[PDB]
Amino acid sequence: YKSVNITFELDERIDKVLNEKCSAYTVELGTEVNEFACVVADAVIKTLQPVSELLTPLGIDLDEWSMATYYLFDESGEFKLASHMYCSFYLEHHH
Repeated sequence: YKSVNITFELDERIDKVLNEKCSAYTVELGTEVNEFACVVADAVIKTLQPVSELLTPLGIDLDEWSMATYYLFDESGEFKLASHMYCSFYLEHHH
């Protein structure tokens, strides 16, 4: 297995909550990064479900977040599992 800690860069209004509440994962080695990204996406949506109505005034549409693909990057900017990864809605990331 690989223990992974995620730094979320999805929306500055909520990233600190995600970093505290749903940042730690254990991933079987050989899991593809896009499969792991679905696990992270599940945790983000599960974490934010109780506040979906409260997030709309903050500019966050949880329905849209539930449809988007989440992208995970190591500190080299690659789609490769690592002890520390970044989660973004964008297709590139700069550590």
